[PDB]
Amino acid sequence: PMSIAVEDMYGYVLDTPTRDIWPADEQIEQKGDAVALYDTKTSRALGMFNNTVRIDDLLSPLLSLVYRTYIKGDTMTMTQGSLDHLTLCAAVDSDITFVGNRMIAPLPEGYIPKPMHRNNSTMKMLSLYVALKKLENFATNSYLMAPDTSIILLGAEREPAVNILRRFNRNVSNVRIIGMGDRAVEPNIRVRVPFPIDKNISADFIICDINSYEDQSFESMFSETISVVTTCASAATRALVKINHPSEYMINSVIERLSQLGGVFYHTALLKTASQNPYSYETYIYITPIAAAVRFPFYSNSAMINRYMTAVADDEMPIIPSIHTV
Amino acid sequence: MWHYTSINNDTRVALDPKPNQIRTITKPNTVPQLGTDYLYTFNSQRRSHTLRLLGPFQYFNFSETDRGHPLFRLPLKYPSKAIPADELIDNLHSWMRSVHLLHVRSEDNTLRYNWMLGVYARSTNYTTPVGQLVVNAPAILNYSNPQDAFNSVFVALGIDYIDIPITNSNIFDDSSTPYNVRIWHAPTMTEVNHILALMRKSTLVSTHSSWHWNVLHTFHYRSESDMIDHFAAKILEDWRQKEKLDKGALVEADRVIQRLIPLSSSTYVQRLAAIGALYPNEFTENVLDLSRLSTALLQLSDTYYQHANDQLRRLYRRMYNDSRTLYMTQRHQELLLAQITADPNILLYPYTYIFTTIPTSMNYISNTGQGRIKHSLTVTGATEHDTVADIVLGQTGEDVITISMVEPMSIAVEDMYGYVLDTPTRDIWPADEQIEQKGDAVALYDTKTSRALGMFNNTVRIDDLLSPLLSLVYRTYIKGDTMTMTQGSLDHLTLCAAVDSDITFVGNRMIAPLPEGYIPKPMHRNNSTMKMLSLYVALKKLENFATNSYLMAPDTSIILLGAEREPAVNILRRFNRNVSNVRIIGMGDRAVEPNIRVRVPFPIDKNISADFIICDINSYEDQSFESMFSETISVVTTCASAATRALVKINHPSEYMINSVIERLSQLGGVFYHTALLKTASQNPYSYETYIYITPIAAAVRFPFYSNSAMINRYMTAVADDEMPIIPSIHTVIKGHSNTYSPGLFCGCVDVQSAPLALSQLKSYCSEATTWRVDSDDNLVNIIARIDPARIALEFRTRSNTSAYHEYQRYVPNGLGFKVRKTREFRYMHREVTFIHKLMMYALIREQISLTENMTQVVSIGGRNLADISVVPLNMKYVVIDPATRIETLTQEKKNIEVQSRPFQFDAANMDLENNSIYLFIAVIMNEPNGAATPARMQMDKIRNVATAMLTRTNCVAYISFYEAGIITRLDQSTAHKTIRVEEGRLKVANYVPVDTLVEADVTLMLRDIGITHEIIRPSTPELIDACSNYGIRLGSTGGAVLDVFNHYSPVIKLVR
Amino acid sequence: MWHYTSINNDTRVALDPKPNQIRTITKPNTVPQLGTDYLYTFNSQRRSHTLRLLGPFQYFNFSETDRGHPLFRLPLKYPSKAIPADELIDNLHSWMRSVHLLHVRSEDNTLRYNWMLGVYARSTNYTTPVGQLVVNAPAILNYSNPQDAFNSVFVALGIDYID
Amino acid sequence: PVEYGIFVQRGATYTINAAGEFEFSGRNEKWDQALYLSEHFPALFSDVPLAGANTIIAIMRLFTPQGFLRTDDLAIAANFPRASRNPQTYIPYTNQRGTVTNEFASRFRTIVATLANVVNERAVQDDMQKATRSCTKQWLRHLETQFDNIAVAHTDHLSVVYATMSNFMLNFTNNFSGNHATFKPDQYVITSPEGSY
Amino acid sequence: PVEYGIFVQRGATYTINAAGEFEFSGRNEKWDQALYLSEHFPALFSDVP
Amino acid sequence: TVTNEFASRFRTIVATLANVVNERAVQDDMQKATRSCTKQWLRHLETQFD
Ligand SMILES: Nc1nc2c(ncn2[C@@H]2O[C@H](COP(=O)(O)OP(=O)(O)OP(=O)(O)O)[C@@H](O)[C@H]2O)c(=O)[nH]1
Ligand SMILES: Nc1nc2c(ncn2[C@@H]2O[C@H](COP(=O)(O)OP(=O)(O)OP(=O)(O)O)[C@@H](O)[C@H]2O)c(=O)[nH]1
Repeated sequence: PMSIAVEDMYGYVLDTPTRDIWPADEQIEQKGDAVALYDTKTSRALGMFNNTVRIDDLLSPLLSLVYRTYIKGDTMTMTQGSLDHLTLCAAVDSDITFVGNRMIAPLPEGYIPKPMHRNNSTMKMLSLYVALKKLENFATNSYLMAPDTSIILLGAEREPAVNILRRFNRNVSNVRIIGMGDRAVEPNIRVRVPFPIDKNISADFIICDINSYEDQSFESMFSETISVVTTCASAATRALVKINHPSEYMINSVIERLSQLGGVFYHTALLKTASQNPYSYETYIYITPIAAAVRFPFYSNSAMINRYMTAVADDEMPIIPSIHTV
Repeated sequence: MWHYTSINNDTRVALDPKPNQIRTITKPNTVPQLGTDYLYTFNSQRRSHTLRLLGPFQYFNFSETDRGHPLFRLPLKYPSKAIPADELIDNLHSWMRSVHLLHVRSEDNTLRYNWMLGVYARSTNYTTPVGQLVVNAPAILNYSNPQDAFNSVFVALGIDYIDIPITNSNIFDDSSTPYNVRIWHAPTMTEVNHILALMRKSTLVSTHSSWHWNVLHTFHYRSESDMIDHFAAKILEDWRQKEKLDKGALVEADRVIQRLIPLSSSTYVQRLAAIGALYPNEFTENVLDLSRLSTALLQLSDTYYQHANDQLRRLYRRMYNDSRTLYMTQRHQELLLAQITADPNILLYPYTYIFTTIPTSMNYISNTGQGRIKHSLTVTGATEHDTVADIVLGQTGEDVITISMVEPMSIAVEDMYGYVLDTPTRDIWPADEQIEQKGDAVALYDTKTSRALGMFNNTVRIDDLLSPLLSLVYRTYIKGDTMTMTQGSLDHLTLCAAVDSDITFVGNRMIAPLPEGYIPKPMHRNNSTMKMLSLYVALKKLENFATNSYLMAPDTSIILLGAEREPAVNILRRFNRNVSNVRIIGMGDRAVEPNIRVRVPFPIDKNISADFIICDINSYEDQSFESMFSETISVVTTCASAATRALVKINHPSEYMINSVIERLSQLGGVFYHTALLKTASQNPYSYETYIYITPIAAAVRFPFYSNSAMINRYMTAVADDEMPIIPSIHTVIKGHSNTYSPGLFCGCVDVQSAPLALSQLKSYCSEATTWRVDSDDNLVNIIARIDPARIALEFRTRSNTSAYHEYQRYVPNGLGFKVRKTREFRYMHREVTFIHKLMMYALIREQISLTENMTQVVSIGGRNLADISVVPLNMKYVVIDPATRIETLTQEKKNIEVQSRPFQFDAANMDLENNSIYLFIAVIMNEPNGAATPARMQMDKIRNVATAMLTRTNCVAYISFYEAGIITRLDQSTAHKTIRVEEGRLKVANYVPVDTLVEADVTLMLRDIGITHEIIRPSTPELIDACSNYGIRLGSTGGAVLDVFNHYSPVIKLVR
Repeated sequence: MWHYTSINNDTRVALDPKPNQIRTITKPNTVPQLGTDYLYTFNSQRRSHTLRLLGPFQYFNFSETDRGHPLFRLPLKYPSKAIPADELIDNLHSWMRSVHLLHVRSEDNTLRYNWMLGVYARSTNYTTPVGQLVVNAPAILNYSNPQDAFNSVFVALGIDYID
Repeated sequence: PVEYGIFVQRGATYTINAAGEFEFSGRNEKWDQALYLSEHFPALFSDVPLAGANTIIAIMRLFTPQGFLRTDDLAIAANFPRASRNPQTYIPYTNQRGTVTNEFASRFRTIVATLANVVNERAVQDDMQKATRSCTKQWLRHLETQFDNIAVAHTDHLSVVYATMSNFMLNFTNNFSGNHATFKPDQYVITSPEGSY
Repeated sequence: PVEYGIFVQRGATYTINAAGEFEFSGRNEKWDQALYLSEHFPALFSDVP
Repeated sequence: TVTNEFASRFRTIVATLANVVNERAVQDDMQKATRSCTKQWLRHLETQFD
């Protein structure tokens, strides 16, 4: 299990685009490498590590301690909107009022609220929320929605993250925090990709975390994720959409579709948060229109892309950690 | 990521201590700790005490002497609170120290103590032959090879088996154990095969695919239900294990398959085992209720077979009949082959069948935890319907779901104190205009206003809208939760509104805690109270605007007027309690002391005076218009002479009335007063009554008079209605693709199996339908579904009827939600003001589009997600031109839509506008296709280009909405800003970048130099009431205030040819 | 603003639970809460304890056995302060869990349990002819049409009325 | 009376549904032995805890059997007729040789301790003279001694007589599983398609 | 009782039209042998489901 | 019913009178024997009534 400081799990890195053009002859090779990587799937070893080193279990000892200090009354002082505050909201399933600007309200006697139930993708969602507040400003100390501003998390089973975000912004007036996606429970609306044509989502922030359909033709996953990116981009001034298969072809074609959607290129960046599962090759993309005309809109030989692209299907069944006795 | 990878290890053999640790396994020196030695929880709302031991002690047969220990009588010392930790600890410690397992200590490193057999011998006081064996030879518990740990005992005893009881993992649950394990002699595979064959002869017996200690053991159940509970818990563990095996994760589980095999079982166990190998469930991270698991898995089974393809059905039946066989995927068997090649001696369940191909069945959603599902029904799906039968919805109890008329507000505290104000525009008031305006006024008064507008005005009362908010402020106060706020702050005034008591401050910020045993009653606010406080705030704000503390200056007086103003005056007084010398008089008819009772006209002798006035007097209900006129004029004159800063209500804000008020003030004070048409957020949202803020100023006012004002327009446009207002129906039958439904809801319930059909038919009328089941026991799914006209406008363009019915089937039975608690829904839901306004535009345009002749098509430009579709009549073809929209060609073909996923080209030459078409640029020109705000000059260029393109065309019509500049100067004055506010001179509609506004005079100027005929138009009151009554929407508190100004200053440009 | 506009609905028929909810109408698992399950107030300066049940329980004929429950002797434990919330809650909870209305559960979506008649049969320990009717045929409380909910009982009993 | 009112408001009987849960009748009524072959059970023996009825539940816990469920192994080896697919018998008490103290007798001591504080609570409720109270207590102590005397005869001798008789040829039915809450006999019938079973 | 209420709601007696279809009274009323010679039949024996 | 409600009512009445007579007897320092005898008489009334 991890042994990090509280703020340390909210961090993110981002690979900015490098190349100024995307020649069709390059598109052929990149598309071929993409379809080839998709049809054969990624490395079995990388998948084994990706599934064994889950982030939720990695952060469990940390979050539980934040919970255990709270119910025993040990915690009582932190800034509102601070990462310790959001982590407390992540840890405990209860409303957390403040008495004064810094003191936390002591629990009523005989009352110990249950730990918040975080599913695996939750910490990543909070991490991307923080990431979106940060990309908005970067000088920020208080990660808290501006009053009368809305965020809309997407993806299956996003309920805990939305409840955490809501309790975190409880003191902020007029903050919509909608969820969507398949298998959604109320408050989160249940929907499926492609979104119904009538549906009209809109927000000042978007965080798509939708998974790709597990079994489909590559052209199908392509059209699906392109429709996703288009939806999220039209929906909000500052989207953050997951890419499950970050091939150079996929990400660049996303930039192309955005270019023909908005005329001028969007200011994209390849984000990767610290609350993602460490081995994940899935990578977020931060899309946002800007007044300036982007130079070097496209990606090439990017690190975020490379983690996926270099996971070619493996030649040997992955080694299993033996326990020797003799 | 194909081949399964896992580590196989016997957690049970790992658990068994080496003999040297047995003496100190009781933790004799150190006290037991939570999360290590044990874990305990009390369950509130169910009053249960669950204590689970950890480490070797998780597996323990208590002696009757052990249950005679106090630690087990501890739950008896309660209900109800959780057992105190010090007592649970002292007791558990003393108990653990009490146990002393028999053993021999030994130097050899290879040995493990056989904890199971030693504990079992202890629990029976060594009376059983295994017990007396343990006594005369304690060393027989030590073992190096795990199987010989039991073989040595079986051979010493001559027994073929041993039946070990299993205690409940909770040790406070002293009740009959569901089953018991039976270790068998085995050890060759052949002996196992023999015992498995012989267990077919016995009654309620089961096994795992493989066995701990490599020693065959079977379960023997007291009843079939116990077998069902166990089989279910295991099917769940194997589904959850298979979920992460298929995901390629390394897995440390003891056996590749965690499902039970029914060696001899009831029919239900057979069906459970059948459905457990099919792995129907979709992956889920949600918490499940284990207590009803069996039932869920039974219901799932009942559905799975109920709607599977005939080959899958036969496959299920094959498993059901060959229940003794262990069905498994190929990768499972590859794992078994691996573990056999690793340890050849291992015993695996012999009778297995490998699936040559995994079944292709739909994955089932199965969240059995709390919370209703809010489905977003898609318009079309793979399934095609043909003459589906009507799905009647059963009546539901009020226990399950109440249906209040009007959704209560959910605003922030400050948000209800906001106000907007329309300043006067015209510099003169010609008598010829006075004639027309007076005639329209007397005509509007004699016939009264719209019956629908009056119905909404009376149903969506503000007091009930704000009640949940104010009560919460009260409830936090009496429970002592609140304690810090600024004096004079809106939270302070709201607290004074909420609670009927004096509220002293200890220091500048802390509130004095209530004396013990004393809980003050909630303040009794009548309907007009919040409006009065809102106008008080408004008057403090108009005085200064930079103010943070709304509190009277010392030695300053305010005098509220109107009937029954007592609560507001008491609130204002308690609010200003710390301010020295503040008069806060009330007046009006039906006044109780302190408020003086008086009637209009005021007695001629009477001489009221103050630095502030708030008249809220109602007009006499039945009088000649000249009578109400003279009355309200006398009111305005009185209030104006009485105070330097009046705020007087106008019940009938006709242009004639308000302008004549300005005239009377002009001849009263010589120079014109600085009037403004205020409207607070605490007014009832539909009210056409509007306040006027009067105040003398040193400057000579330019444009004293009003004309075409928004505040006036809300009243003036409420002409007497042509049709009795629609009443929100609650439909029960769900006809298949039948157009006829009056606006309302689809509350009701239906069997879970019929739920996919109901959702698939609901989509014809409802954009979204929420569903849930009260419990795992109930077969019914309750469903609510607002009828959205837009969806009807989409779904009836063609006779085709299709739905995601196959997807909805995946929900049954555990995918539709669960909620034991009562839910309330409303005939009138809240929506954002902007959405309501867009609906007003769509109605304003739809009313006209139905009128115009020979129009082959409607073309929306930049109308994302077919947003404009409500406007287009079902027969006319509908083209969309927005890059953001994405549609399958088969869908547009299905609904007669024609989407062009390209940006609209605003250049005048290449803009190929067709003849006989209706173009729609509603709320699109302000923004670039990527969403960034355009400069206003660019918007002018857009309108110029579409006009020039319209110059050549015949019978073409275009609607081009745009925000007007005037609203900016309005919103700079106003304090309301929940959804609309100025941002560096641009208005920021919520969830959108702020956009530069256009000047209407410059627009009509360029439009008239281009020479194309045009009309500027805005949605009116009838359109508001139409959109609200049709969509089931109620205007919000802040929304009612902002809507008049926001709507009037967002004109549609109706170009025509 | 002339013609009256109203929705007419039988709040009493709406109140009556479907048969499947009757087993859990007692809120057996979760504890009762103010403003939902019940509402209570003490009146200072008059020394009175007013407790009103909510939901279906607002309409309830208590059995003499029901008044033998501690919850009704609670006001007797005072004057004068308000009854402590924990005690009012524990008592009301135990009491509600004590009631068990006779009913038949059923698959049909159209049915409502006839809460009035079932409660009344309980309050009289099923001694009255309506009571023994409810006992031998609990299913007679289920009804789809609200009028037949009483007609079926009047005809089974031969009675012209029930007080 | 109060614990009784709670108990009986839960109902005098219960059934066990397919889920294995006990659904109580919710209705006061006398038992008849007819019901013995029915799906119904006397509720006192449910061993299901009930809030506010604890003393009744405890005094009920006094009735739980102190024996064990033997398999009729010798009768099986002999192929003696046995209607059960897995023949069994409830021997009332286990042999207890090595102990200083007889567990059966100690159980009777706890039962008598419980009844002692029960009778005591009643006697102080009814203002009984101390002499009569002391005499009932003396009687109970005497029962404990007498029981400790005969205990070895039961647990260590009579138990084997039971274990043999369970294997006799004509002792063919399963009589009791040792769990009062749930046990019902299997009910076979001879069944003509013509006449009644 | 419930089947009874339904049955007697259909009617305690019926007659037979010229078409031969049964026509139930819809009324609960005690039978008398005065009726045996009438058009009426007791409805219990109609054998109409 | 297993139990006659009228008889049970008489049991509550006799319970009330029992604690009444008891409070009086302890107020007047009655010998335990006489107290026990009045109580026995009341229990007898309950049986007769049942
Ligand atoms: N009394 C007693 N029972 C034991 C002991 N060890 C294992 N058992 C029982 O043996 C049974 C068979 O093992 P499983 O049911 O497959 O294992 P489990 O304990 O449920 O753990 P999982 O299957 O991994 O969830 C379990 O029901 C245990 O309760 C022991 O040391 N003492
Ligand atoms: N015991 C009992 N009485 C009931 C039940 N339902 C309705 N009543 C009584 O029937 C009577 C007739 O109904 P109303 O008096 O008109 O209705 P209400 O309960 O007073 O409600 P409102 O008239 O809307 O104020 C009321 O006095 C109720 O107390 C019930 O389920 N049980």
